[PDB]
Amino acid sequence: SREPLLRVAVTGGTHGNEMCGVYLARYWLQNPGELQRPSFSAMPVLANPAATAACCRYLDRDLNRSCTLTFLGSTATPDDPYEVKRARELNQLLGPKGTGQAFDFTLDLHNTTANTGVCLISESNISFNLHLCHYLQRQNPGMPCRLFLYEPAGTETFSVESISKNGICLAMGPQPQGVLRADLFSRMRALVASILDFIELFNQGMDLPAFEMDIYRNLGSVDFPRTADGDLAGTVHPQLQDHDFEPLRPGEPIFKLFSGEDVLYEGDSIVYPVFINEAAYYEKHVAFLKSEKIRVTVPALLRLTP
Amino acid sequence: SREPLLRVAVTGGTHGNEMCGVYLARYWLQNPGELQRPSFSAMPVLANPAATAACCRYLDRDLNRSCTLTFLGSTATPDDPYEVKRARELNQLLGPKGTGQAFDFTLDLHNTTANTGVCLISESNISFNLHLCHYLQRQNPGMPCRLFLYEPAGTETFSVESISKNGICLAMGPQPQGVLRADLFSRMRALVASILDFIELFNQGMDLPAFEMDIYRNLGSVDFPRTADGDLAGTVHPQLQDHDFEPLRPGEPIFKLFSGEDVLYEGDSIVYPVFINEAAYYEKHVAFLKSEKIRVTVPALLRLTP
Ligand SMILES: CC(=O)N[C@@H](CS[C@@H](Cl)CCl)C(=O)O
Ligand SMILES: CC(=O)N[C@@H](CS[C@@H](Cl)CCl)C(=O)O
Ligand SMILES: [Cl-]
Ligand SMILES: [Cl-]
Ligand SMILES: [Cl-]
Ligand SMILES: [Cl-]
Ligand SMILES: [Zn+2]
Ligand SMILES: [Zn+2]
Repeated sequence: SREPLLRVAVTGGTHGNEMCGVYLARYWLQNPGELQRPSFSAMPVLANPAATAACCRYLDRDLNRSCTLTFLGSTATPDDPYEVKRARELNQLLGPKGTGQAFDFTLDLHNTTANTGVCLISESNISFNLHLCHYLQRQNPGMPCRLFLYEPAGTETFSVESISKNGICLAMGPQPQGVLRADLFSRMRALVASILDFIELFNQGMDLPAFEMDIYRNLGSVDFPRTADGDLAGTVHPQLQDHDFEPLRPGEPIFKLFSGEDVLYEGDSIVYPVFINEAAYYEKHVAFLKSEKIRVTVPALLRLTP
Repeated sequence: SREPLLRVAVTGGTHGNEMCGVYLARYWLQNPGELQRPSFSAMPVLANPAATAACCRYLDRDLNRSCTLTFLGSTATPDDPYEVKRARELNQLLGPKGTGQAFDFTLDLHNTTANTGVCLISESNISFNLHLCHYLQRQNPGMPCRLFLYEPAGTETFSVESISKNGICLAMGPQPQGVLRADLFSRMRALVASILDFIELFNQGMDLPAFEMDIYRNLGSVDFPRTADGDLAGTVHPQLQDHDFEPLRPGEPIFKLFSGEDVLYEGDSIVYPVFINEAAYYEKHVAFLKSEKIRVTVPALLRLTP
């Protein structure tokens, strides 16, 4: 029988310069009304305080690559990276990751400089999460709302939502870092209201019929064309730029070198590039990500089994 | 009689995270060919080295607000801001500002997160500079190429181009910081080639007939709606966002508060907002800039007077 989700968090500011998250967090800390539902209330949290204030992605280490049980379970020192110190505080608050104490759910807000529009990033295929995406699609006709599935290859998970029993990132782009677009703030806000609505109904005992949907499963990344120096030698090609989620046949151009030469996609088959030309992924050696567009079957989530 | 411009510089990377400049600079340092013209060669320079590498705007102080004669003429200490140390090195190289030693001309490259497209920022109305903009307009039909006139209210000038006898910024947006768009890199590159072409002809003794053009003269800025805390209380309104250089009548909306309320433009007459929602201007308390669209007469620049 269905367990209601009662300890629910919404984290903004995991990256200090992704502004929808940041300003929603700050706002709700002052104005928690809109996070109240009948069966539960979602705790608003500003994930990376120091970064949010310096308005940069991270101080010492990406907070969202810092929540492995190794990191979390390690022994303090003087000069642990700030984000490691902070990760542990989030473990204290939302976890401990892996224990029965952890939150029921974390909704983690993000912005991107890629043209992804609305995208939910999920680290497993737990049906709850696909039912959720699907609820969002139904509530917003004609607005795309896509699911990026990024399972961990290893066993170690790294992200802030990985701390709670379940979780998911709401990613929205394009937006420059340090820039708050009114249209995106308000659309994030609405989608968050809707995600909370969803959880209300789930808790209320709502039947969620099995269904089918297309999703986007990570195949791994592609780095920028580089000089032996490890420097850029070109950038995302004009015909790829801004076309996240659209199909990339082999033989099509993906980069343009400074020397004027087109670079071409070499691969077995058609893929779906996602997070094309994200500011933050330059250092992570990632010009974009390769996904396969599959169609999965999502089991029903019922109050009672039949 | 006309003096040729012979010591000419192109600075990129004044802000470490504005990428067209940065990658053009790095490129030319390796590939100086395309900066050679018959009568002169332009020296490529990476303006802010430390910032360019940390990929941020500035380390201690905006390099482009750090070239006043006070700063330049001040006495070293241990803990002068890095950009002040660096400003002085640029004075050594391109100046000294105000002396007969200084460069003939500095072309200073910039990117913006506002939707300005191609914009030349000039700190005086020296006809050379308007003749230049005008040359750019003629060479690129249908592509807007606008002149933002930002005279110094005081006497003290602050920018990197202010060091050379004359100079001008080439600004192009929109682009997120830390993101290099291929279309913008290459269009900057072409426009730079063209600016050098211009100087070639000027040096060759070319007659530049008097003419008339519209320009955009600064009237000052408008800050974001703020909480008494000095925090944001809203952002650029959806109908203003992305509409740089287009007219703002009074009574039209300029902000949208988080509380849902439209803020309205209050002023004497129609203005032309420029650099709407630039990441970097959040701390400088500037949501956008007000300009008046005037039509000036530009004197001829002839080889011989008639
Ligand atoms: C560019 C950016 O800050 N977007 C987030 C997305 S969430 C993560 Cl669970 C998987 Cl990639 C990230 O890159 O960390
Ligand atoms: C946002 C940005 O980095 N653009 C430059 C423009 S040039 C300056 Cl001469 C007058 Cl505003 C600046 O703001 O410094
Ligand atoms: Cl993109
Ligand atoms: Cl559903
Ligand atoms: Cl804008
Ligand atoms: Cl002309
Ligand atoms: Zn993020
Ligand atoms: Zn700049």
